[PDB]
Amino acid sequence: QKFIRVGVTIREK
Repeated sequence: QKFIRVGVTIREK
């Protein structure tokens, strides 16, 4: 937002 999920997730945000 990139959601992507890696349960957990990671974003540059």
